[PDB]
Amino acid sequence: MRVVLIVDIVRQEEKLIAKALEENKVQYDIINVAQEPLPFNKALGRYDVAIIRPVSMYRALYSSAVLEAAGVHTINSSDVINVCGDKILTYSKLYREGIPIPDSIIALSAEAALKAYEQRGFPLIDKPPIGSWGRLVSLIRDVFEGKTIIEHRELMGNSALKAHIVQEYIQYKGRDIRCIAIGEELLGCYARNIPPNEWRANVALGGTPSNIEVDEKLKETVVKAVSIVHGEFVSIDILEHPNKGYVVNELNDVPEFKGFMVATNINVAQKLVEYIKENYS
Amino acid sequence: MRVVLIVDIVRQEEKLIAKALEENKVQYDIINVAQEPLPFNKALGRYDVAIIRPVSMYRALYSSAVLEAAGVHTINSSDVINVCGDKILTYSKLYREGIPIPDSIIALSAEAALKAYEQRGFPLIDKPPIGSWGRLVSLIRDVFEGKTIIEHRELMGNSALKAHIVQEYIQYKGRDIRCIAIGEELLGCYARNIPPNEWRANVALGGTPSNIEVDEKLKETVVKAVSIVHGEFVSIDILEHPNKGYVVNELNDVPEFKGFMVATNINVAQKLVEYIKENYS
Amino acid sequence: MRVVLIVDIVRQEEKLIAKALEENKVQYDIINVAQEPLPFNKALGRYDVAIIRPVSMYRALYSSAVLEAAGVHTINSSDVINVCGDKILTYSKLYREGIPIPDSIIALSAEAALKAYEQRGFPLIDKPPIGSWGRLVSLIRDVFEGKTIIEHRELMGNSALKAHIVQEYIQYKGRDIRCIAIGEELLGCYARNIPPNEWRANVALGGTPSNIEVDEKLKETVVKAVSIVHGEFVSIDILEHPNKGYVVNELNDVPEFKGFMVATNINVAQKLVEYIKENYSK
Amino acid sequence: MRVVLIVDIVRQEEKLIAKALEENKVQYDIINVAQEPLPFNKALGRYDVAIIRPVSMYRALYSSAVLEAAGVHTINSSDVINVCGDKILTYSKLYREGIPIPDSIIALSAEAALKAYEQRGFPLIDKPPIGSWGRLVSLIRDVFEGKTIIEHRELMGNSALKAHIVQEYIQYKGRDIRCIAIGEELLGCYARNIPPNEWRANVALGGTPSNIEVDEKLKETVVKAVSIVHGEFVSIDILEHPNKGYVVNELNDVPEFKGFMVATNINVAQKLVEYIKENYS
Amino acid sequence: MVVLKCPVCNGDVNVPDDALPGEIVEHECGAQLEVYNDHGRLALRLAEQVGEDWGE
Amino acid sequence: MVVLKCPVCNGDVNVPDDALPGEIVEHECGAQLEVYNDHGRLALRLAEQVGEDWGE
Ligand SMILES: Nc1ncnc2c1ncn2[C@@H]1O[C@H](COP(=O)(O)OP(=O)(O)O)[C@@H](O)[C@H]1O
Ligand SMILES: Nc1ncnc2c1ncn2[C@@H]1O[C@H](COP(=O)(O)OP(=O)(O)O)[C@@H](O)[C@H]1O
Ligand SMILES: Nc1ncnc2c1ncn2[C@@H]1O[C@H](COP(=O)(O)OP(=O)(O)O)[C@@H](O)[C@H]1O
Ligand SMILES: Nc1ncnc2c1ncn2[C@@H]1O[C@H](COP(=O)(O)OP(=O)(O)O)[C@@H](O)[C@H]1O
Ligand SMILES: N[C@@H](CCC(=O)O)C(=O)O
Ligand SMILES: N[C@@H](CCC(=O)O)C(=O)O
Ligand SMILES: N[C@@H](CCC(=O)O)C(=O)O
Ligand SMILES: N[C@@H](CCC(=O)O)C(=O)O
Ligand SMILES: [Mg+2]
Ligand SMILES: [Mg+2]
Ligand SMILES: [Mg+2]
Ligand SMILES: [Mg+2]
Ligand SMILES: [Zn+2]
Ligand SMILES: [Zn+2]
Ligand SMILES: [Zn+2]
Ligand SMILES: [Zn+2]
Repeated sequence: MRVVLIVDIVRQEEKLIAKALEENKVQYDIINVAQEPLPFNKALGRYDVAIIRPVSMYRALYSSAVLEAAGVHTINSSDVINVCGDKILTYSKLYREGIPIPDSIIALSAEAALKAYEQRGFPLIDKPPIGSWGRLVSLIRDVFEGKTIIEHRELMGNSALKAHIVQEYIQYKGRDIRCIAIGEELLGCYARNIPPNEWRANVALGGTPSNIEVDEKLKETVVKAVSIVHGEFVSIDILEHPNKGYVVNELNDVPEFKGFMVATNINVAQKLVEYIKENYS
Repeated sequence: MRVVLIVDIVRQEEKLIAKALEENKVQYDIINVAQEPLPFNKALGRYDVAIIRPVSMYRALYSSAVLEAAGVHTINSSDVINVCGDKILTYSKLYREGIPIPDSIIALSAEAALKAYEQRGFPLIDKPPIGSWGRLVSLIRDVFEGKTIIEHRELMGNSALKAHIVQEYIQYKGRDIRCIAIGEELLGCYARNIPPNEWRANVALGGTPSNIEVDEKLKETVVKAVSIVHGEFVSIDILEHPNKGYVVNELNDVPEFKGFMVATNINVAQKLVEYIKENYS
Repeated sequence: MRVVLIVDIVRQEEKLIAKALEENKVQYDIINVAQEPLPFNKALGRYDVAIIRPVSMYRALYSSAVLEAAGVHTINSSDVINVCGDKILTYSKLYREGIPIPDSIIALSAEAALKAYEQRGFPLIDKPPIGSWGRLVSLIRDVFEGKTIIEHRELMGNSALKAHIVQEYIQYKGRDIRCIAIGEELLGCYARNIPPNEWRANVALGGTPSNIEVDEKLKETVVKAVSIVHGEFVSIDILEHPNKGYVVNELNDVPEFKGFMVATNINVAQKLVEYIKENYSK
Repeated sequence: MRVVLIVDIVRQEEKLIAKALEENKVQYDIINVAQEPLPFNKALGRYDVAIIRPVSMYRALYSSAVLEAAGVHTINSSDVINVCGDKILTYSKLYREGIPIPDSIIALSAEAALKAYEQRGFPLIDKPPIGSWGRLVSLIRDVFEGKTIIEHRELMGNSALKAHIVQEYIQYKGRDIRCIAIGEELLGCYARNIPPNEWRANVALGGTPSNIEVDEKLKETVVKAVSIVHGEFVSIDILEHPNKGYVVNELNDVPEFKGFMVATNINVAQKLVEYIKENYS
Repeated sequence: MVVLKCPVCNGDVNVPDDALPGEIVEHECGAQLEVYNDHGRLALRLAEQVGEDWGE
Repeated sequence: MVVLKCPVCNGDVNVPDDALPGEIVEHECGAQLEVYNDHGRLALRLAEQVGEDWGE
């Protein structure tokens, strides 16, 4: 079995995956797609499996697509990256299947966004379908703030950022729940606690990890969500809602897992390499 | 049967579809998604079928996704819109199945784009994976032009515009071929002739229509490409290649068809409405 | 005298100026600079005066510069356009000469913006140096709003929009004051009344015009402000501070005047053409 | 005398200026305006002179304006930064005074740009009024190249980048000339030699410095140019035309001088500090 | 008044005699259009979208 | 020299005694980094990307 590890900027996660590959005696190459072009040809077919780890979503998407063209199995697949990378596409699949999500209205213009704020009332959360680390996730408290947010997003250079996801603001436990699944099986979960002067739980924004016990309901919600999107190595963000119970907020197709490792002492890279060895050899 | 027609800017195509709905006694509503927000709930489930016609790719993709969440069958589906809307994703699906495409190299950085130009040599075509009407499709003649193009694209606001599709320049018949398929059946094809002072065939750019006879090889190529992407109402752009024969250049998930109608005198809207009545009542 | 009226989008204001040129028997051409290129040579020196009317501030700035290079007197001049079109440059000149401006701090990064909020406390206004019609003028009332605005500014494509003017919030009357000056003399003033669901007074945003009494302190403020920046045909925005009185908020180099006209009954286009004939006849 | 050195990114030039301030026993502080906000009040008036060194032209412009409002003398002044930072404004000043500049036409839309190409013929240079390091300076040699450049500029996020300076192409020697003036007096000139695969002479793009003889015509051209724009510490870019001789191409308001030092062996930072000491003590 | 064709929806646009080249007109299809002169003809093109530097 | 942690990859970055706050350093992970002062500490954060107004 030959593995290719696809990178652009090598973070700790990529270093740990590389390390796990060598410690487990897996034949592997690294391709840096910030440095090398990828041809549509059969030459990449020399690899059995690709682990898709660029930090840029488009580099992940397109590197996966080119490798799949050559017949390489990619983790994750281009179809999964496309859906998990987009909140609206994710919510659509989850909602159709009866998996709880935050109550959401999609607005696709400035005019529609103002109408959605009027339908929802304040406070509310408005976020774009694309983004990580809490970027542009806004807690809108009144119409003045709403109107300024609409104006700002109208002046952005990616049209996806002009789509507004207008959601109920969930405020219950002061944290969110972050899970990892491999092969559509739950690896584990931990809690990210919202720090002072924040409304967002991301570790990147000062969110602090703690542990939770995973009950059957949480496990079922996470496994159902991962199965619906067919994600092979993904993270899942869950919010606790006072009436709905566990709601799925998003999935990530190139998950970071440093906080997960600190919180759980689970060797994510090792489990991932074991999984690949067990299924693709 | 109840139909919903989803629009933002109503072009001649959308008016002709609305007219055909009216004339074939189909009950239908129009929702303008530049005006109205769309909730994720079960309300939209009152519609049997949605015809997705916004001019904006994002609006088409996200309106489709919200309607699908409600159980509405959308034409086209959100996954078809995602794949056909992106040339890299389209080429990936086509190449894997053995459908001829232009010889292509994907470059995901400025550094990789320059390497790809060096690999391919000049002249070459460099286009991004998103866009319509010939936008940013560049005929690169030498390294000076290549370098300036890389620099311009680095400064754009949509990261997909930083992905370079570096292709062989196909120069053979001075035209390209535009086909329409409905229900994965070929409706027909015509030629778009490249006008003086152009390298691009698009009607939007002065391309002038003419007729061609569809041989069995052209029909098979088009129908096989359409079935690979599962496109229900799509256009297909084909280039004639001196060695490869018919190569698929792209598919379009919200096809314009006024040019097609002038060229063929085929009532595309009528055929679309008949197809929907035939298959969804 | 030969006048050129430089335009990109023709609004009511441009139509009124063209009509006033016609009615006062002034020979003039219109050049649309969204359509025609302008050469750096002596050709445009056929015009004595250029009335610079593009809606795009960069088009106004650059058409004026090219016409000046041909020796055409432009109204406004490129130097005036540069300064009035940039709120930081305007505040610099005004502040230096003792014209009251809102208490302001400039932040040139996300990091600096957060420090500015922290130094000033809430509420505050954060707006960029470029823009008009209230665009991106943001009311910041707590750290959550502050953080999300900072993030939003970071994704703008014009790096000047990433500069933050962080200033005291001055509003207790439900309006601001808009004046117009021609030849550095006051033409008139009116009030733009803030509509429901707005924090901004702009007529473009629903601000409703009404008349005011113009007292001496107001006139003196406007005249001094315009003289500092040297505008020939400019508008001025003034805010009313509960303790400090009149505070100059901005000046504008391509003024609109539909609101001015409903409030004051002043034929602004006629006054402009008269001024041009008075001072530039040949 | 108290000096403030205003910076964002500290390059070798900023380090050499700080070292020269130290070695000449000048009291100075460094303010990093990418980190610290600047108040419009009299606090900054504790400085006698500010040396304006941000890499961002908008940061240089605005930091200069705030310091000036406090009565600090800035090098360069906000008026000089605004003029030299903008090539159209610079050309306007120089042309009015009869300084030779390249034959230029300004186009403020895509429509206007194509008309300017048609008026001028090929080849031509098309560059925006803002930018440094050769960024978006494009060689336009035929209508295909011109059309694709027009499309690319239309997608820029700073509308000043959409203004086109369309100019005669002046190059027959394989270099350009870079000079520096301090106090409106010529410090020196050198040649930037164009490297293989380039059309631009910038040191940032691989341009190699070499020394030249500075004749009276060159000195007088530079001195006159600097005098018109009133720069205190500026660089000047000169092209050599086979019939017309020296033509002023641009002036820069935050000059770099690594290349200048390798060619001339002039201690630019020392010369600057000596000037400041002699004039502002 | 003159009847001009919308470059977006191909429908009929009633442009006033007031109309100067450069004026903006909205059409029912949702398009913002700008009046322009093509030799002896008034015609309509898609209008420019608001830039970050637009206004006074 | 001083050993600082990369804010991107957590690798070790050897920053010269030459370095002043605001200087740029490249790390082997592909990140461009800026040195800054945090109290009595030199530290590293992600450098800014080149702006359309950057240069001379
Ligand atoms: N509807 C909501 N209610 C409450 N908090 C939310 C909501 N949406 C997002 N958040 C908060 O913002 C953080 C980031 O939002 P998320 O949707 O996960 O976007 P990202 O993909 O940028 O992480 C979440 O961890 C959560 O704490
Ligand atoms: N590789 C190529 N070789 C030759 N011509 C091409 C190539 N790619 C695109 N073109 C020309 O450019 C036109 C537009 O390109 P296309 O790839 O269809 O992009 P768009 O989606 O913008 O229409 C095509 O109709 C064809 O005339
Ligand atoms: N510091 C301030 N305090 C109170 N209101 C302000 C302040 N700054 C701006 N505004 C409000 O926002 C409106 C627009 O702001 P202004 O600075 O005039 O920018 P623009 O050039 O966009 O009109 C003003 O008419 C005023 O109502
Ligand atoms: N009109 C021209 N003719 C020939 N070469 C030019 C012209 N304009 C620019 N260049 C080349 O491009 C380089 C960069 O252009 P310049 O106008 O100096 O802009 P920048 O501010 O980006 O350095 C110049 O050093 C020169 O080699
Ligand atoms: N991007 C995630 C990472 C969580 C993790 O490392 O486990 C966050 O900021 O919260
Ligand atoms: N967007 C296509 C439309 C062709 C058609 O109308 O059939 C083109 O410009 O060529
Ligand atoms: N730009 C000004 C115009 C005011 C006027 O029309 O008088 C505003 O929107 O308030
Ligand atoms: N910005 C100039 C610097 C020249 C020098 O270092 O002297 C260039 O890239 O050419
Ligand atoms: Mg998240
Ligand atoms: Mg096409
Ligand atoms: Mg104002
Ligand atoms: Mg230069
Ligand atoms: Zn204004
Ligand atoms: Zn320069
Ligand atoms: Zn229309
Ligand atoms: Zn690193």
